[PDB]
Amino acid sequence: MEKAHKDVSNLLLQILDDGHCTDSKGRRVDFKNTIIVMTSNLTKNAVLATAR
Amino acid sequence: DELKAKAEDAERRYDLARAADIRYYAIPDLEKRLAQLQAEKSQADAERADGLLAEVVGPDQIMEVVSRWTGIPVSNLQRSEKEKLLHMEEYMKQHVVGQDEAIKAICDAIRLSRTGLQNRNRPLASFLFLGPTGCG
Amino acid sequence: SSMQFTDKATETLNAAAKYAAENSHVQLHPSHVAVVMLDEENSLFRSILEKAGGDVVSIERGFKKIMVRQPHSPELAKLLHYAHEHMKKQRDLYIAQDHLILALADLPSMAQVLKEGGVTKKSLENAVTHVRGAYEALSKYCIDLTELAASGKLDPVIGRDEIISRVIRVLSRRTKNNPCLVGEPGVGKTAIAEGLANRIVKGDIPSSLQKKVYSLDIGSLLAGAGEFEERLKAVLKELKEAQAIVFIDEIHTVLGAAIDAANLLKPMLARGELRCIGATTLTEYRQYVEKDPAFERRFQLVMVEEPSVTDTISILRGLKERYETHHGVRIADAAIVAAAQLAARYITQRFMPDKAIDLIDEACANTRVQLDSQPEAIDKLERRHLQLEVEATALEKEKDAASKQRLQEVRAEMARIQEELRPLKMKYESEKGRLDEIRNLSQRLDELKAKAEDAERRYDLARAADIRYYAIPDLEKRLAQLQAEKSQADAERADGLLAEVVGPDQIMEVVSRWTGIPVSNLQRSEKEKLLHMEEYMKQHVVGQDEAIKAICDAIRLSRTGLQNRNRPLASFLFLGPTGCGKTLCVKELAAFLFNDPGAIVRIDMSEYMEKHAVSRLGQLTEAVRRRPYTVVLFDEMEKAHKDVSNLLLQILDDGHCTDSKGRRVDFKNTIIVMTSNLTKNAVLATARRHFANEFINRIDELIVFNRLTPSNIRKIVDVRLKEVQERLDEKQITLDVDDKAKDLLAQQGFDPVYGARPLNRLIQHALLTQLSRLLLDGGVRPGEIAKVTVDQEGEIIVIRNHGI
Amino acid sequence: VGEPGVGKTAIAEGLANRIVKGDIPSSLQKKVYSLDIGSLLAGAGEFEERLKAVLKELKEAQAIV
Amino acid sequence: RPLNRLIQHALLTQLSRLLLDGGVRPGEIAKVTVDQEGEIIVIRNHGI
Ligand SMILES: Nc1ncnc2c1ncn2[C@@H]1O[C@H](COP(=O)(O)OP(=O)(O)O)[C@@H](O)[C@H]1O
Ligand SMILES: Nc1ncnc2c1ncn2[C@@H]1O[C@H](COP(=O)(O)OP(=O)(O)O)[C@@H](O)[C@H]1O
Ligand SMILES: Nc1ncnc2c1ncn2[C@@H]1O[C@H](COP(=O)(O)OP(=O)(O)O)[C@@H](O)[C@H]1O
Ligand SMILES: Nc1ncnc2c1ncn2[C@@H]1O[C@H](COP(=O)(O)OP(=O)(O)O)[C@@H](O)[C@H]1O
Repeated sequence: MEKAHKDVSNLLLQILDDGHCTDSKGRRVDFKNTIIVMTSNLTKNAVLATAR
Repeated sequence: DELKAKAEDAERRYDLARAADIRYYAIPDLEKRLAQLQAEKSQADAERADGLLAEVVGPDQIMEVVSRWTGIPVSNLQRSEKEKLLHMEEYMKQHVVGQDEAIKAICDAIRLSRTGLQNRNRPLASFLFLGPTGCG
Repeated sequence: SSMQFTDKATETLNAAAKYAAENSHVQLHPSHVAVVMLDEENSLFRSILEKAGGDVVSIERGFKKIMVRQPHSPELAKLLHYAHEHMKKQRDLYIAQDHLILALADLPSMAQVLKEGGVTKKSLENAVTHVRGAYEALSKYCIDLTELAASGKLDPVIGRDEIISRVIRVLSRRTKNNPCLVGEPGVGKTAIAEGLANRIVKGDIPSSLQKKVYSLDIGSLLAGAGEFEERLKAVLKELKEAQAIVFIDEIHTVLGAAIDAANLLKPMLARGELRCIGATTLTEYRQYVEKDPAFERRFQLVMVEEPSVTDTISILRGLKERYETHHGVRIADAAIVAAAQLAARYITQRFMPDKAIDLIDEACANTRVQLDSQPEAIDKLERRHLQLEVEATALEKEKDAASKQRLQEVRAEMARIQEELRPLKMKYESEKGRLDEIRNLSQRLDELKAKAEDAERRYDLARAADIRYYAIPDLEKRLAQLQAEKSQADAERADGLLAEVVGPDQIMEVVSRWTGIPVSNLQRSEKEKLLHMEEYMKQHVVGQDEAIKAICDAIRLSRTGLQNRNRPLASFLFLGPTGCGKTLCVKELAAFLFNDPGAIVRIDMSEYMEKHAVSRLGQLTEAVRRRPYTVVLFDEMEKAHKDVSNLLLQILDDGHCTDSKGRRVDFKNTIIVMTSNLTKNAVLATARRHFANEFINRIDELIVFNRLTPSNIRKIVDVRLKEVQERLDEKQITLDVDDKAKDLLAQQGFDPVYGARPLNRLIQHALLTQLSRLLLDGGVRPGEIAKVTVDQEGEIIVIRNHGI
Repeated sequence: VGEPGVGKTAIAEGLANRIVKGDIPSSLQKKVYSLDIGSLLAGAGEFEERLKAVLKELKEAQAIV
Repeated sequence: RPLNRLIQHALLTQLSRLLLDGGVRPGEIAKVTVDQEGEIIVIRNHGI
């Protein structure tokens, strides 16, 4: 989750706030039971400061 | 079940005297007899030390069909919810050995959003795996 | 049975009697029908006879000699009887001009002239086969608006006096005599032409205009096949010889295109032999009218502006009686004003008055179900009595020692419910036939008012004299008596007072359902919100005492009337370091003034920094049109170029932005907030140098944030821990924190070099972490007051009382 | 509005149970009818004559479909 | 430039507060004088 622009970054922000995304067909899938995990690569104090 | 289906037609066919005989006499009499036979049958299960079982449809019967279609045994589904989150940090350390400070932080965000300490508008947990790869 | 004749076939016998009246005649002979058909433009009686041969001149001269020998004719009665008997014989095709040929061939008096002229009887069979395969076409393919307007079957038009009067001036001109109601799908376009037809019968139109109004149906002309040319040319021919104005709904779909249909309307509108009234959308108006220079020469731009909140109230007063008849309810006067004010401040689906009528239709329909299907206040007592009555009867038939004791407890609770259910059940049975009678007595009076007005307008003072003077005055006493006895009986039940009269509380229920805003937030007026605004912001945002007062000083000056209507609500420019209260202050603004935290759009400058994305500020223009009361947040304003600030200059100066589709979005009631991370005197002068000298002067308040003081840290932990206890009130768990634990977390999380972000993370990784640990093993049980104090080694720990 | 599988046929079937019972307002009684498209195409303009007769019977009787 | 902001942050600020609670009724004459402290204040003409 680092090889993309800013289109998919702003779409995933509303999931962590409202809890559901706006579907193109017209649905509101509630993400209250779906965990969100990511994988990237950006002692341990200087590593997390790069991804910020 | 026959009197239950016939009682629905009484409220539609405009029958006040007919509905007063089913919704006030047929239902109570048919429910007391069914509940009486269930209590007398359960008393004979302990007087023989091997009574007729395999009749109470519950967690032991619903989980058996799912276990055959998927593959996960029934013993992995009959566990309590309040007991799985306590031993969750100890089960992940069996195969993954080396990240003693990372596995403990995983259960900190899951056990907090399931006890009312987190807003319901947010998902379960939000993680961000960083650092070099190959750790797990 | 009954026969059905078209308007063209009906006027055929009338036109034949007019020609015979000048030649001194007392009866109408069927031979006069063939004479009228031979004097029309592109008639069908001549082309059909040409295929079979014969001599039409010998037949035409033979029919003219029969009418001279004449002294309802007895021979005409046989023609009307044959049209009714042979109306169920052949196959398809109704009645028209070609079907009347076979009716004249069956008459013995007309068959002798045909046989002696040329075309015999056998030639008429093969002649009508090859040709096979308001007037005539104005009845099935068109709908006359003046007919439904004079018959009392049209909704009143109130509030369009400034638009209808302008269309009359356009039709009276020599050139550009084709009005086009250019507007939007929601401001009203078809109802505008409805009021013009009302002034035609009354006589309010000038003498220069005497035409009619015909609604051209687009879907009716496309019924079937190829064969579209025979249906379109028939409508234009009937409108030329009759001189009438046709109305075309959505002209962008029929004029400008699959099957070519706009080519038949260009020569008619150019020679002045046709007058059309357009009503399309401005979006498609610039692609079908302004594109062709020949269309602009005949069409005139007529703008349709959406009415304000003052005219919308008068619009609902006209359609108030229409809903009081169908719904059978009483609409109060206070619900009309509140409907026009709540239709543009919370929900927005169309425009005025379209977005205001649905609130009255939905509110009046909710009372229909809540009264005939037993109200909730009455059904609640019946459901509780049904569960106790079925249980008491089961214990009476069972003789047991434990059944007699349980029956006494059920009977004690059954007598209390039955004491209050009988006065409500017996009253509901009497009000069932009385409330349904009001709707039955109102729908009949509505139809009598329509038939009474139709007779007075069609010169018939013999039928309407028994309706307005007898059928109506004798029925208003019974309808008013049932409405007075019903309102008095509702007060005796002490419940369901707002279940039959649509009032202010009834309109707020529909708005609260179509969004999610609680009812308690709807009753709060706009005047009381500006008074208790400073006390609400201090409860969530502390430390910035000089910034909260500056926000209210820029909003109160725009609502009273001390500033011109050329700027939005309040333009802000937040500065200071990060983590000082730039994002939380924006979220708290919409939760009090807008009553919608989710209505805050976020347009980041990470993707709109390029010059190609400047025109999409458009995506931002279209987004704010759907939701008027929105919060536009400008994050990372320091990274924006000069093209962004130049586009927002016309918004704060003219009050609106130039839309790409020619629309106009109102930017008067829209807040303008920004976010930037640029002692306090040199910080403010830095932001004024990067931007232009004019953009910084237009901004009202220039709030400059500062770092958090150590004295305000103690207040942060007092209001942050309160939200944790509020989320645990559902489990009956009281969270109490002593003064010792409130001072340890305040001296460790103090980090002014970054903001208040590491502040709450230290509490969650210590206080909130160990609190959820005891909620799974058996430490803290739902129903015990928890205690959090400081231990002996200095660590936030939760005091437990139960083991594992 | 819904995907073919969420339950749309039972909505019209459950509404007919409340019509005969009396849960609907007596001032405006409706009747539920099922317009099957398979029986209308059993002949052959046959479809234009069979469908027009069904819609006429619903306007003079005040009922849904 | 500071003159346009001084008349709004002193004379127009206290004037808008009286128009929201009941200080200046529509139909009276507003009087703005200088008090003994030294600040442009808006004197109301209505009881609290
Ligand atoms: N404790 C372990 N024992 C054995 N294999 C492991 C262990 N931890 C990680 N691995 C292996 O290392 C690999 C890491 O793959 P990874 O880089 O995560 O793939 P991706 O980049 O597609 O997510 C896995 O395929 C896994 O098999
Ligand atoms: N003066 C008025 N009084 C009552 N209703 C009006 C008035 N003006 C417009 N309307 C309503 O606005 C609606 C406009 O409908 P129409 O022009 O067909 O499409 P659109 O809703 O897209 O404009 C009409 O249904 C009418 O009831
Ligand atoms: N006045 C305040 N008192 C206590 N906490 C605050 C205050 N203002 C902001 N916060 C905290 O700051 C967080 C939001 O920070 P944010 O405004 O996004 O920082 P930035 O302005 O750097 O973007 C919130 O979680 C809130 O708890
Ligand atoms: N009494 C009922 N209770 C619950 N679900 C029902 C009931 N009656 C019908 N359904 C559901 O409605 C669905 C109807 O399916 P079907 O008629 O095939 O297509 P559609 O879902 O489009 O109507 C069924 O899948 C069934 O599960």
